[PDB]
Amino acid sequence: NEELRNLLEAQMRNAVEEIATTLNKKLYDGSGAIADGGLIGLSIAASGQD
Amino acid sequence: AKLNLAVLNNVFSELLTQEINRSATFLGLLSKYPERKSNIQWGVGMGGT
Amino acid sequence: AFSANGVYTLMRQLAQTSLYVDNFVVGCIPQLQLTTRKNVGVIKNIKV
Amino acid sequence: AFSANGVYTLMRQLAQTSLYVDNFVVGCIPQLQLTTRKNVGVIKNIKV
Amino acid sequence: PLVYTPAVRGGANPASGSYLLDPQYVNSGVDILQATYGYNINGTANADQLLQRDAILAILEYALKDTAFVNAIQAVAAGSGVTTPASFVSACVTKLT
Amino acid sequence: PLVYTPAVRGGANPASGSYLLDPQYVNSGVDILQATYGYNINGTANADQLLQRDAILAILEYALKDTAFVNAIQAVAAGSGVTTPASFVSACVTKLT
Amino acid sequence: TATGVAITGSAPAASMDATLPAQLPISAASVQSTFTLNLKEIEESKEQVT
Repeated sequence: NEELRNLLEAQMRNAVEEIATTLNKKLYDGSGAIADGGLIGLSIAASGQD
Repeated sequence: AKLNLAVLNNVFSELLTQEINRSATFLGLLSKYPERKSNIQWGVGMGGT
Repeated sequence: AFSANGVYTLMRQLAQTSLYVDNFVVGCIPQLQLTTRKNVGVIKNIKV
Repeated sequence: AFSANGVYTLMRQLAQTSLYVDNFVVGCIPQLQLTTRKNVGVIKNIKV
Repeated sequence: PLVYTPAVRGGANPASGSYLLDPQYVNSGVDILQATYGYNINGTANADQLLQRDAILAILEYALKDTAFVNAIQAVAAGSGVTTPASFVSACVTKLT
Repeated sequence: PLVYTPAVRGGANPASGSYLLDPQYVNSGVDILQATYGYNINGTANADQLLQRDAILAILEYALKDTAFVNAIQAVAAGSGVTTPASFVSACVTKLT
Repeated sequence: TATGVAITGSAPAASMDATLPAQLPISAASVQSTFTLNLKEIEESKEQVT
């Protein structure tokens, strides 16, 4: 295969797309902790907890 | 977890080595002839006089 | 029977009974012939 | 093998033994192949 | 304790993980095997699986080539309750315990 | 008596004799084999070596994939005096008989 | 093989030739060396050593 041929360039675009899909998953489950990436998210932005 | 640990393929190369000995020396110098008959007959002469 | 190093060999691909088989054959018919065992000298068992 | 509707089949008239007989055959060699069962849905066991 | 090293000579532990098995002649005669062995694909170590992988390669580099082991696993398959070989592999575990 | 078929579905007895095994995931986790199995290359199989071939393909398909056989072969390797694994297989042949 | 049968014989048994693999692995090990020299030694060795 052509994508699996160049092993750095394949994993380069494969990690950016994992950053992108773990980030909106935290836009609904954000809690501000370091393990949650620092995002705040809609779990407490769409409810009243200060 | 390697991303091409199961897609890499095993390909040989044009390096066939002739190992068996199948020679023919003594057949190679007997001066072959095409005899299309049933049996070869010639004459052997002994003594007697 | 064609030409094979002065030895006449005959092919004749055989018959066929199933859909997927070919089942060839090849062979010749020889004879060695020595006249006049007068020029002939042999030596027997050597330590080898 | 010819290409009857894209499926390759082989003729192979067999060898004959008696005088008035022909004894033909015909056959092919298939395989189906589904990649990536992601677009696939089943509704097993309807009342019928 | 067992101190198995990978029996494939030049290349015991590879960089890729495709530890290519050497071809071996299995019936003591007539067949050939030609395996590979890809390393870690659903995890890394577990510190137990390094001992179970230490025995999978031992039963595959050496045991199937052996002529006395295969006549033993031939004898288990001729038992009075060995059909549909999920019962073959369960009637040899109880031999090994 | 064992009744057995080659486990890959549409490829039981191949024309060329190169019976390609389907890959199994062996260590219950993390590995893969992708073996093949060449048929008769040093003669034929003379009505007894079919029975050995009947059991090698069962120990290679339905046994290395299992999680209670790889744990049964683990505990033999952690035994007493089972070093230099030409004796691991000879300490396993005494259990199977 | 090549055996001898009669002229009105019956076509002797089958036999083909054979090949074998070699598989010759390379990819585990390497031969390496280090030497770890200092950055001040490369100045007091130009006016020290004859």
